Amino acid sequence: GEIAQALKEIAKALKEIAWALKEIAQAYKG
Amino acid sequence: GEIAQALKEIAKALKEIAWALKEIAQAYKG
Amino acid sequence: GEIAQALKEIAKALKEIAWALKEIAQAYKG
Amino acid sequence: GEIAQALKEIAKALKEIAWALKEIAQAYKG
Amino acid sequence: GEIAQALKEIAKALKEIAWALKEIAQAYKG
Amino acid sequence: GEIAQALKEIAKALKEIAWALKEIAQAYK
Amino acid sequence: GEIAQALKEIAKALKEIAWALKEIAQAYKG
Repeated sequence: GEIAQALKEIAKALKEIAWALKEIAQAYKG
Repeated sequence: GEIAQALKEIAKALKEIAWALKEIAQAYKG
Repeated sequence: GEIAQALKEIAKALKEIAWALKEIAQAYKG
Repeated sequence: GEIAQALKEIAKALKEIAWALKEIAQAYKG
Repeated sequence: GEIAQALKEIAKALKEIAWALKEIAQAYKG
Repeated sequence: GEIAQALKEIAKALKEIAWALKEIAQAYK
Repeated sequence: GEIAQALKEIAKALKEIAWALKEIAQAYKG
């Protein structure tokens, strides 16, 4: 349903946040 | 529905957080 | 309805977090 | 409703996170 | 209700995140 | 109640985020 | 149900954020 689909979109966006945090860690190390 | 729409707005805001984190990564690289 | 409105308030608060992250990036850059 | 009230408490806590992030930006300045 | 109670626990956890971000700000200033 | 249980899992995951932020503060210290 | 499953996906994505923040802590220490 549409509520579950929207919640999956939230989960996808949170994974994008995780990735961006990894890019911060990598950037600091460089 | 309005609940699914509001959840999609939460997903969009989380994407904005990810992009802001990328700006921090880019700042650390400079 | 009140649930959808409250979810929109969460989305707004998340946009505030994105802005504060942009402030961190700017502060690091000088 | 109690669900909408609890969602509002989530939004208030997210604004606290935004403010704490602004404090990190102020620390970086500084 | 149990859903409202769980949502309150999420708000409490978000306040702990704000406090931890305070700790980062204070640690950077030290 | 599976929805309530999953929301409790969200709260637990958020507490893990708070702990990881304390680890960042400890790195600065 | 699918709503509960999507909420569990959100919890998993939050754990990924915690892991990424630990990568930042390790970077700051090094």
